[PDB]
Amino acid sequence: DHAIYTAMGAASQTLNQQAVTASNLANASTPGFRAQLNALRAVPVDGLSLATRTLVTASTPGADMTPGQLDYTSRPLDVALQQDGWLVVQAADGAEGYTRNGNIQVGPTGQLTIQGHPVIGEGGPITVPEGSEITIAADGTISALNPGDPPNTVAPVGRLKLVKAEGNEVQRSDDGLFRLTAEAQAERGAVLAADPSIRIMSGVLEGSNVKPVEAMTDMIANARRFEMQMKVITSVDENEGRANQLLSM
Amino acid sequence: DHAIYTAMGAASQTLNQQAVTASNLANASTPGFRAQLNALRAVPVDGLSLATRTLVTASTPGADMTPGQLDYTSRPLDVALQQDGWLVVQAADGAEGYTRNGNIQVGPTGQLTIQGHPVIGEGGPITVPEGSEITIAADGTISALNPGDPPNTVAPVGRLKLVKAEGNEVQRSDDGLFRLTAEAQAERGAVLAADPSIRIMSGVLEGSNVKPVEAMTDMIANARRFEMQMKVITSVDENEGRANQLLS
Amino acid sequence: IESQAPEKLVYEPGNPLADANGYVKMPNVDVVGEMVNTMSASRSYQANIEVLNTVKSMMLKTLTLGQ
Amino acid sequence: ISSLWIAKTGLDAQQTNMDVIANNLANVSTNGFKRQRAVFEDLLYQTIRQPGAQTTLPSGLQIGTGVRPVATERLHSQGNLSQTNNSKDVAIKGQGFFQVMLPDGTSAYTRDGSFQVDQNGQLVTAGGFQVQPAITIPANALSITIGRDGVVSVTQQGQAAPVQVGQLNLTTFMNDTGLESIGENLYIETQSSGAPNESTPGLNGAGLLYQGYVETSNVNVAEELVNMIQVQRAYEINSKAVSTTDQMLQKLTQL
Amino acid sequence: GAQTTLPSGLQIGTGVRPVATERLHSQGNLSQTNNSKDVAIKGQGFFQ
Amino acid sequence: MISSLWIAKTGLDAQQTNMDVIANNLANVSTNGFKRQRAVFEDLLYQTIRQP
Amino acid sequence: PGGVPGALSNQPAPPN
Repeated sequence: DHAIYTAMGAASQTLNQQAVTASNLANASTPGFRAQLNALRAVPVDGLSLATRTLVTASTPGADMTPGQLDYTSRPLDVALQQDGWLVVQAADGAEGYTRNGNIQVGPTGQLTIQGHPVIGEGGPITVPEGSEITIAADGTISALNPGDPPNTVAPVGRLKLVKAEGNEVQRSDDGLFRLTAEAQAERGAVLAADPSIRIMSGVLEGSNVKPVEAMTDMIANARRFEMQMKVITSVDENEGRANQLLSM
Repeated sequence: DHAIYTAMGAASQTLNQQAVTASNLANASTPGFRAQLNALRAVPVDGLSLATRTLVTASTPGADMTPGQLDYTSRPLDVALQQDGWLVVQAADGAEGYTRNGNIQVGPTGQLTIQGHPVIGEGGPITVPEGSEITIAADGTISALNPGDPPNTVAPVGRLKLVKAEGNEVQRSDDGLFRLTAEAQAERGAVLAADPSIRIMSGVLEGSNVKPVEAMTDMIANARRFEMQMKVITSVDENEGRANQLLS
Repeated sequence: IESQAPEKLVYEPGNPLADANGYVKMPNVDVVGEMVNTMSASRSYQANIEVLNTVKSMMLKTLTLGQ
Repeated sequence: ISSLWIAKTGLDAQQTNMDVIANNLANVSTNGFKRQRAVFEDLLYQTIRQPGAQTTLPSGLQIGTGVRPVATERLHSQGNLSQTNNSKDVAIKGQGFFQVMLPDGTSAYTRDGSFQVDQNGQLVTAGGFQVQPAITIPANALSITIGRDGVVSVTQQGQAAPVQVGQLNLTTFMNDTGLESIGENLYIETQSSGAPNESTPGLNGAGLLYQGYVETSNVNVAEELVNMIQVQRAYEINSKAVSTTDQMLQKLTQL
Repeated sequence: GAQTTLPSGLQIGTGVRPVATERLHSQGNLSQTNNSKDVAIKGQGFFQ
Repeated sequence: MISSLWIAKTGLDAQQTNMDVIANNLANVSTNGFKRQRAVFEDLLYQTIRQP
Repeated sequence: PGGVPGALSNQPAPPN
């Protein structure tokens, strides 16, 4: 009878896992997207005898940090980072978040934002003189020229805070930004120091890293795994009827 | 014995939702159309002991005010409004109605109509001189030039009444025209004055705004939900049979 | 009791029920779990009915003891 | 089901990105059109079970909720110049906007440099809207010259010295990305790109004026086709995802 | 009902019908046929 | 409903009008005192999506 | 006071 609670579980989690893959497919054009990885874990039920029932639960072990797409938009603010490199922004809850989105937007005040979250320099959030052409160098240095002024007056205003972190050291937060994990925070501190070896390319924008072949194969496997769970559920339901009829007379 | 009625309510309201979606899809070519939204509300039955029964009721919460795609037709009388803007016509029952259909037609007597409903201007319904060539400006102004006359003698005749109203202030009537809700009527008055901030484009007709993706997803969801409700009905139908036939 | 699983969130900023962030809360009902619950409840119902019938038959036969 | 609800968000977002692509392609012949670019963001990630207490794999389940477009942005990247011997057409060299007056009385800002003198002088746009700061051209004009610094000089008969008319002032904003596109080749100051700064061309960052040239559309063509191909393939992938969840539920419901 | 929440109320449509098909009276182009019997109209007028 | 079709239709119509104007300009090279025509294409109204 | 049995009295009725 309780076999139905095994297969049904794999029927439920297959949906949950699908709800991951579909999400990855919904953000195929999202700038600076790190695809969520999905994996099924077999949790055994230990009890009194003949260890025989082993349920399955669908978990997401981090995300995929393989670099995303690389299109060339002739925009001096679009920036792309080298592999295992992150841009630093100020999160919604006054915290520190890391991202791969390089679509920096200059607010009317001249304060730089990425997705509405102001970008962070060595002096905190980076501000720029109002209405000035901005060019970002290959190491995060930012140069501002007031239009009409001669180019000899090009002066640097700040530097982007670029950090280095592997896929195991970072955890995706519910607002879409990555933060240091507990383990990584244990040895690297709450605030990541700037890495001077990170190289940043201006004038290109990094896309998503969702792989279509992996997603399509996973969806096919999910469908053809559910069907089997539905067959086992039907078999157990059919079996229970007789057993119930056994109780007569 | 009463879970069958819960499942039957779910299946019937799924049929109603499917009917709404099919009616929306049938008007994919209707000029200036607003799709009807659908939502399943849950009604919890309030008895004394365990409210373990909650039923489903289909609902249509207003309509969709997202503009559709403008077809450019080289005709001066087909007009398209700004986003969240409405043309005013005199309704079927001598009342006022609002619409997006900018397909303004003229009659032999010269009066402007939309779907046969005369259009309402500042001074009442707008009437154009018989058999004149008509141009509509970008703010509702209407100019009329008699055929075979110098274009210099063209002169404005009236101004269309263009209003601004959101989905919360607008409810669809049974004749296809949109009207003010009572809560919006209490605040903005019985009749809406002309809004001068709305720009109107002449020579472009607004189509329907039904989204095929949402419609197809809704149809798939309706089918699957109906199958699940039928399974629940079948499961309840066997148990009651056995129970009575045996415990007698 | 209301299940404590987190409510699902759908991004419909035009919905009146959407909060400041634009997320509408939708129920956390698991379809597979509910289907399996219905099936298992039906089977338990039938088993209990069979038990009750057998017990009633046993007392009917007990009513004719010694005869 | 979560899958159908999300995949629907994905499909709708790719249709937006195609609508943006189609709008960019339809405006190839528009004068002074800035290309549109659509950026998307993932919605709130739902945490059902927190990561476990740690050689092995972590133990969490954070399924996302879909995707949503944030803000389609225009690249005020300068375009190219096309020669039209019409003396009334002027093109901007740099970041700047002409100020025009809407019929409601509020000021709009445009970059299309095609102007015409109407029946009462006054340089107006092709739609007839008046082009502040008002430029009246006399009927005795033999040639109209719009200078580098926006000086409008008019030559007449029996007058060796050209009679001027006025200054064409350009409006400069501090975030040109932020203006609200009204539609009819007009931008308005949103909460962003506020404080419109009037300036005579050539100083305070205002661009120069070229008489007889019109700035062509910024839109690059190959980028649009590549984006269209990617949008179509992502749409097909999301359709295949919708197909999978439907079949899965068809087998569950046909239990 | 009498009115936060969503305005409850089941209102179901019926379908779509064609009302009338209209012709666009815009001046077409002229083609040259040297036949002297053929005439084209510049404006809104019909031969009776 | 489809949308991207009704935008590309306007694109095609604009290009057709441009080609008609170009053909008229080319056909009238031999006319005495003819003035070239240039068609000005310029976009329609933008729809604005709420951003909570 | 009885009433109509079945479908009519088991579907959510109008408020008034």
